[PDB]
Parts: sequence; C-alpha cells; structure tokens
Amino acid sequence: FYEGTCVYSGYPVPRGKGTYFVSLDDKSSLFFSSKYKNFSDKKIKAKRVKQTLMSKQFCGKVESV
Amino acid sequence: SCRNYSAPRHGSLAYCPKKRAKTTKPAIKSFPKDDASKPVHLTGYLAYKVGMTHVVRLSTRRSKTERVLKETQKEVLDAVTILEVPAMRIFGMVGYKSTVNGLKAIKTVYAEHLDEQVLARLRKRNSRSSKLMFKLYPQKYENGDIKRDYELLKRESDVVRVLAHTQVSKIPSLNLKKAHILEIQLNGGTIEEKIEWAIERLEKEIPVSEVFSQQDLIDVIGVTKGKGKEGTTKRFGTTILQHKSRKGKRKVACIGAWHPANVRRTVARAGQLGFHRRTAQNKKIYMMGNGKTPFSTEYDLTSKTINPMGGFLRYGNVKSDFIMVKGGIQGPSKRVLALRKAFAPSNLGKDNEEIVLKFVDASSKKGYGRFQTTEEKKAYFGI
Amino acid sequence: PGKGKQPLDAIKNRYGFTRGIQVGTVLACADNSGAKMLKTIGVKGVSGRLNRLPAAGPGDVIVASVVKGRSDMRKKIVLAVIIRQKQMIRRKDGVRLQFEESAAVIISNKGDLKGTQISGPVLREVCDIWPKISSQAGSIY
RNA sequence: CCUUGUUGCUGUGAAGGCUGGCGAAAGCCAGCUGGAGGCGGCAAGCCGUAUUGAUCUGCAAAUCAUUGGCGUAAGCAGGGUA
RNA sequence: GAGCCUCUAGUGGAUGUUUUACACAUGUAAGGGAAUUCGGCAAAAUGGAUGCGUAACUUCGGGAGAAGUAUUGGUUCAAUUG
RNA sequence: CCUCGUCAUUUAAAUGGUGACGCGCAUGAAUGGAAUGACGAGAUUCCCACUGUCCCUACAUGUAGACUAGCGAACCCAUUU
RNA sequence: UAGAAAGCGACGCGGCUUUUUGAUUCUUCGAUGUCGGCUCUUCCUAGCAUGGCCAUGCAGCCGUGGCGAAGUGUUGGAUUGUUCACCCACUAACAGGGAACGUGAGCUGGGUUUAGACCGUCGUGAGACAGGUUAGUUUUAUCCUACUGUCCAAACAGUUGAAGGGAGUGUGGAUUAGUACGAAAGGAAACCCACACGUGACCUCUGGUGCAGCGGGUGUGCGGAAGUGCAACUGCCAUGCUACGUCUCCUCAAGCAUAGCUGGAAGCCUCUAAGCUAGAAAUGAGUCCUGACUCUGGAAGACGGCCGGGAAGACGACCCGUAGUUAA
Repeated sequence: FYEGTCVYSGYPVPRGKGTYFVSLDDKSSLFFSSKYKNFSDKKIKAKRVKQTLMSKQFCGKVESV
Repeated sequence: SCRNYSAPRHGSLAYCPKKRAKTTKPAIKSFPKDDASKPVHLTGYLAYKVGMTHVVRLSTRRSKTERVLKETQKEVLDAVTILEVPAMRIFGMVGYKSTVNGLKAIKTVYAEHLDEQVLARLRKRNSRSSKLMFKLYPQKYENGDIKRDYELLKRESDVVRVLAHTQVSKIPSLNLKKAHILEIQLNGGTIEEKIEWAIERLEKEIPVSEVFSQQDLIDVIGVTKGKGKEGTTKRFGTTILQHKSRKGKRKVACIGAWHPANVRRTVARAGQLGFHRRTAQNKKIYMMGNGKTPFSTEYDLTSKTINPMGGFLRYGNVKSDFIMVKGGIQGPSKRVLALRKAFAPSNLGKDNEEIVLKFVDASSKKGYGRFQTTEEKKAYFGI
Repeated sequence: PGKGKQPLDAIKNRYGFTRGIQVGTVLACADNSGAKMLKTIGVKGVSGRLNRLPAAGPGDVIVASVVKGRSDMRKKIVLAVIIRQKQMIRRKDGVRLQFEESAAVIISNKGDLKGTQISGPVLREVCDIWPKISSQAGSIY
C-alpha cells in the first residue's frame, strides 16, 4: 500500500507518512518530507538535486517513459 | 484571604509519596475471583517489551440511533506494541491458608530435576559458586517425604499457586543468565483437582496459548522509565514564574501560610521522577503469532514476518511467540512485564468490538523507512 | 445554549483537530458578502480555564468584528464558520493536510449563509456537518 | 592667574569668485570653484541613561558586562601660584 | 592608528571525574502575534554604498538620510571615469 | 473640590488620549500671558513593521554547582527544641 | 383576580456573626519589613451550577419558595496602582468568605511615606497642605526544626497485608417526537455516539531541537592544489528527549432528606412508639499507589570489594557480565 507519489522528488510515499499541501489556486499536492517542500518554496529546480528520481530520469541514469 | 480566582490542583495525590520502585520485576499481587463452576486454569504470565509499530484496521462502529441506511465501512490507523512470550516451565507449588491476618503459606514443594537457569537465581554472583544448591533434596522422593507433603497441602489449604520460570537463554539480547520466577494462581474446580492438575505438569512447558487468545482484554503490570531527580515544573506540572524574577523561575513561589507553622504534604517539591510501578487495565489483544512464521491479511497478499527491516533498534529479531496490543506500554525495550486476566469485564463499546486487520507496517525504525522488504529495495536501486 | 446577544440556534458536533485560530487572530473572509477581514473576539462552546486563550479549529463558530469591508458593515459583531486553517490536521484514517491561508464564512443565527459564493478550497469534514457549504465551495479536499 | 601638552576618517555645502543664458533696465536662472559652523555619523578619549542585569562573607568601604550621551570645542589634562 | 586575521618582540596553572536539580552567560522554535505587564521592560526587526522619488509647517536657514522603492558575488570583455 | 463633569471622536468594551464647552473650590499678563519652527538618554496616547512578553513550554552549548586530591574561614550562640 | 399566611408582611419585639467601620490602650519603640498584583496549597457554608426530593397562583416549556448535602466546578478581556466599581465576549454557572486584612532571607515595585524640582491656595517670612505633578539603591541560610526524595536499621529466593493516601467531572448531538400536554401558540422524559477540562503513561506517525555525521560560502594564515586553524555564518540530518502528537478513566454494601408498608397508644385513625421496603455527584469497601509485625524454602560455605557495562543514577543504591553467541 502507498499514499501516492511525491510531486517534487518523484519518490513513492509509504502509507501513513508524508503530507498534502493545498494552495489557494485550488490544487492539492503530495510531498515526501519537509525537505522537499522547502526546496519548492525556495525555487530550487528538482533536476539539479541529483539524488531525486526526477533528476536521475532527466539525466538518463534511469530508464523512463 | 481567599485566593482571587479558582483553578484545579497540580497532579494527583493518589500517587504520593512518589518514591522509586524497589526492584525491576513485578509480582501480580491481586488475582480475579475463583469460581468452582469452571475447569482448572492459570491466570497470568511473564513477557518482554520489544518495541512499537502501526497497523490499519477496518471498522463499522456508529451510533445505534444513526438513521443512515448504508453499512458504512471505514479504515482506521492505530499504534501497537509487540511483546515476546517464550514458554514458561513449571517447577513447584505452594499452598496457603486463610487466617485473621490474611493468607499465609503452609509449604512449598519442588520438582525432582531443576534447570541451571533457575538455580542461577539463587546465587548472587554467577561465576563464583560451588554449585551445591539443591543436591540433597532428591532423597525426599525416596523417603516418601513428598507423599506426606502432598497430603498436608491437600488436607489444609484455601488457595494453591504454581511456581514458573522463564527460559532466558532463548533471548540472547538480554545478556542474562538467571531466569525470572513468578508465582501464578489456579482458578476453577476444588483443591484436590487443582493439586492433581499441578502434579501432572511439574517439569513441563506451558505455551502462552493456554492462557490467552485473540480479542481478549488483559491487564499489564510494569515499572515505568526512569528520569532521575527533577524539579516541580516537570514532576507536578506547575507554571513558570514571571520573566524578570531573581532567584529562579522554575519553582513554586509560596509553599504555605504562617499557620500551621509547618509545610504540608500536599505542596509540590523537587525529587525522584519515574521508575514506579503502574498497572494498565483492559488492554486488547489484536494479534498472536510466531517470530519466524510469515503471515498475510485478506488484502495484503505479501507474506512477511513481524520483524521490520534491520530489526527493532536495540533488540534485533523476534524468534519466539508474540502478542500485539493496542497503544503504549510501561518501560523501555528489554524490561520484564507481568500479564494478568482482566479483573472484571468491561461495558464500554470501544472495548467489546471486533478487529479486522488489512495492513501491518514493517519498514525500518532507523531513519525514514521507505520500503517494506529487501526485494523492494533491490528493485528500486539497480541490480 | 442560546444566551446574550447574537445567540446560535443550530449546534453541531465538534471534531477533535488541532486548534490553530485563537482570540486576537485576524483572518480573511472567503464569501462575497462584502466583508474582507475579520478579527476574532470569542469562540462558541468554550468554558475556559485560568490563563488560557480560547481557540478553534475547522467547523467551529467564532464571534468576530469586521475590520475591513464596505462601510455599512464595519465595526459590527458577526458569526462565522472556519473552513480552512494553516496549522496541520490529522484525519482518523491517518492522512495529514495543510492549507496555504486560513479563512471563514459568515452565517445567520439560524445557520443560513450570508453570501452565495465561496472562494477557494474547503475541508471535506466541514461539508459533512454544514451541508449548505457543499453547494457553493470552490473545491473539496 | 602664569607656563605647557592633546584634532585622525567621513557627510552637508554659508560668504566670496568664474563661465553660459534671459532682460530696456534693475537683477533673475543654470553648471562649476571655494570651504564657514559652541552643525550631523564615527575613532582615541571624556562621561554615566537603561537592564531597577551580575556582585552584595565582593576583584572593589562604589567595581564588571551589554546598552547609551558628547566627541573642530562656554572640550579634556600635567606642573608652578592664589 | 574601527572590528576580524598574520610578521617582529613577548607570554600562562587548586587534580581528577561526562558531570542530577536550581542558577548565570548565550543559541533555536509549529500555529497565533502584545492576548503579557503599571508600562513593549527585555529581545527581535532596520542597517554600508549607488540611483530614482520625497509632505505639513517654518524665524526661509531648515524639516531631510523625511517617508516610499530598486540594485550589489564570481568570470571574460569593451570604454576610460561616466 | 464636587468629579470617573457633559457632548463628539478613537475600541467589541475607554477611571485613558485628542477635539469642543465654561460663574474658573482656588486661570491670567516681565510674581510675565498667548500661538509656532529647529533641538531633547525629559513626561504622555495611537498606528505600521517585528518578535518566547504571553498562550505553553520544549531541546541544546559554555561556566559554576554534586562526587574526589591539596589548602582552609566567618556571622551567630541561656539552650534541653 | 377569591382569600391573613402560593408568594408577600407595615407598626413593633428577640437573637447570632466578626467578613465593614468605630470604641478602648492589655502585649511589642537595644525594630515582629507597611497597599495591590503574580505563584501555590488547604479550610468554612449562610448552596451560584451539577445529583436526590417537598410545596406552588405546578397544563407543557421557563420559573419561584423550602430540605439532606461542601465530592467536582466557578473563565478570557477594555479604562484604572488599586481592593472596589463599570462595560464587552464566552459559559452548566461565571456564589460569598477565612488562614499574622495567608504568602517580600518567594518575586515585583505601579500607589503611599526621606533628601531635587513645578503649579494652585494659605503665611510679612523661614515654610505648610489624607490638594494635583514628575525623578527617586529592595542585603544575608553554610545552624535547629518542618517538608521532598536517598541509604542503613532488615543475608539470599518467593510472598503476606496492619495502617496511611486516593479520581474522574461536565457539556452537546441523535432517538423517543413535532409525541404526551394544550383553544391555539408552543412543547418535555433512559440506553448509544462526539467533544472539552482534569489524571497516568508512551514515541509507531507528525511538529520542534541539532550534541555524533555529511555538505556550502565570506575575510585572513600554513609557496600552489589537496588536507586544514581562527572569526564566526549557513543547508540537511541518525539515536535520544519532548507536545503542537498517540493511548487512558467502574462496581458493590450500608443508608440522608423524603415518599411508603404493617401497627398500638386512643375499639376509629395514623410512615413510629417496636419492626420492615425503596432511596443522593454524599459515606465505607474492592479494582489503583505505599508496605509494620510476620510466614514458607535451600545449603559448609556464603557474601562484599576490585575489573568491565547500562535499560539505572547527584553520591550511595538498582539491573547485569568476567574464558564466553565475551570484548576489540
């Protein structure tokens, strides 16, 4: 069982962990931890954070769609 | 003059004086009422605290008067504690007699062969002994002293209890070579039946499945975590004083009036906190199982043991039988606890409901645990 | 129970969430009635203990005064329902939520809404105990 | 009262001066030069507002920390004399 | 001749123990933001230089750094103080 | 003095602040009277920003403190408490 | 609305209290720190809410007068140095008091009440004024006793229970039900579920903290790079600790006020004179914490130090290990 997939990191989230953040734009979004939520606020682009699943796919280190 | 505004007291006087417990192992001091109408059964056991995890269960509990047509079912997430319970071994019995001064012990009778683990409790320092402990007692079997002893117990007794020890050698993480010994009461039938039932079982092993089953309510007796000497702010919960005060803010400001000219026992003072005996009533058994047989739910079709990835932090892996119970339990990992059948049955609706599990969490307790098995980790990373 | 000025006739069950909004808090108004900012002066249902400030969560009814809005409406006392909150909440299923900004919506003594449209997202649990809010909210979470 | 010692860095830009424009005149407007003041921000120093802070069998029969006021001058100081 | 870091030249002892509570010098804090208290006391916030833009009143000197806003590192070039 | 004077404004709420009014217990003209600018570590009220002052406390650092070696006092004292 | 007495009760008369202010001067002038607030505990009842009842000018809803009862509650703010007062908001309700006008080697220092200075009124003046205004140093426990924990009196293993402590309180929703009851308008009465305050524990989750660990930049040192000192800044974060997180909290017996049964005195009557029944958040027990004197058992050796650890800790004490799934 999973809670979902983290918006910023790309990481799958275990049941009973993480949090949803809801913006006034009306969108609901899931984050793995406080670490990656804060990186969003500070406008760090995910592709530069080299341990993320997003970054690894973009570089072609991991096979993706 | 009367004080300006009303407020409640700080802390409960039901637990004063709050002194330190004498030793770490508790005796069950009170047992539920006997009933001659039922078969002979045991009333308690010993267990070791492993650690905590969480589960998801299905529920359908709602007000009987709620007008909603549909049989609504809902997921609930709950925290649980795991206890390890290897089989205890029976090694003797005691009879008691009722007097104007309460119960008094008449005689104690021991098995012919006793184990190294139990003899080790009788000496103080383990590695320095001549081991001439019980070596002359076996003659009493030849002499018929045992047969005279049983006669006296059977003739003159009101209450009968067995002596049992735990097999510490099965739990290596304890670093312990002396067994723990507990006296457990027998309820049901007559004195004669109780004595015969006991005699049949000296030297043998009783599994936990004799005493308890799933969904049962039980009482847990233990000693809490220790916290050393502490001030009034933490020991009794009193408020911190004004920020600009000299001579300290973390204290009770006024400790009495002029008369009486002494301090009352009801005022808060600094001292020992933690390491006290406490009993938790009516906790419910969610599951019973074994540390090395995998299990599954109707919904989670993975097959896994209770052990999380990397084990419980300062314990490792469960190997013997285990019980799982709702909520938190006294003391740190590795402490001994006493389990008892509930003293009286509960009327509350939250207690008497069924339990149906759909998921149990097995992720790592060190750091953020993000996989349920080694197969998932090997699949997420390469190769 | 209905006592004093501005009594409430339509009592409902509380949920036990954390209480992010307390006396002194200024918060936005989400409806189209013409108020813009509300200043919290009291909470319904609070019996109080020494030294503690009264506090509320989603679903609770607050007493407030109108500190920004149209001229006819300012410096008057009004009732409102809390629809979202910036402090974190835990559902009984174990899910946790957090919104970007807190807000409330104005009601009558009988529990009827003052306006006709509500800006932005609203918490699901509120729509379970205040059914009229479901009709005119932006999105439900 | 007599004889001596002690002004480093910066801001603002008075009087006086030179060009260019406007005006019938009188004298108005720009840009630059010049460097006044018990005039501003600071340093070395001199002082003593707050914390009713520390200390109160003190380091000390009046001290210490942070925070403050003035610092191109009815400013601070040694010796001789009344 | 500020604070911070170095060269020349000069420098130091009531012993061991990881050491509860309460202190005295300091750090950080979800949501709320003076509700605290006689009283925002204490703390936080603002901060240098460059440009844009600056009110009432006034003894016409001032107010004025009014207020309010934007920019600032490394590298490689043009141009010569912009 | 009566007095927390009356009316307006500031707050949800004003023994406070500012604006008006005046038979003023007992205002008033170098015993100096009245209206402003620039300047106060002077007294007082409000707004914006800001915050552990507070709701409601939690965790961590240095130095003392506990225990130990060497050195080694005083206030006070009819005392049986 | 009839009517002394549902509720009131003129004109008169008898008491109790010490929480108001007087009256008096017995104790202290080789010194008993003086108003208010903050903090914290206990007691009283003349009962505001919450529980059981009786009367009614008690239809129902809301009330009003009385009885046994002190277990649990009685709040957040604006002006003011205030106790007091007066308003706003919430509430089941926002009752009234005592303990050297409780509480300064517990704090604070706004008021009053030393020495500076302004104003008004009084005085020829020096000066006065329970008139107004502003600035004005809060010392010391290391003694005895109390109180809170700690060891010994009490070898080791298993227990017993004398006596002392004590804990859960309240609100709402749904259903009965738009029912009974009332001309109508209006409008009640268990069980179950949600919550708040209080109590005791716990870290699986989520916040917080950053001592161990990994990274980044500014000024200046070790010829450069690499490894790094000092001034200190900064992003993440194990274990642990913590609340803004999670779990927790009823059952008997004897009986108060009352309302009843049988029943004489007193052939009738009658709750009482003997006897019996129902009876409160109150009382006494159990479940919960502390643990006096005891009781049962094993064996010619036992136990303490020294050495090494922690789940325990101020120091002692407690839990453990020493030729082994021992340590490095």
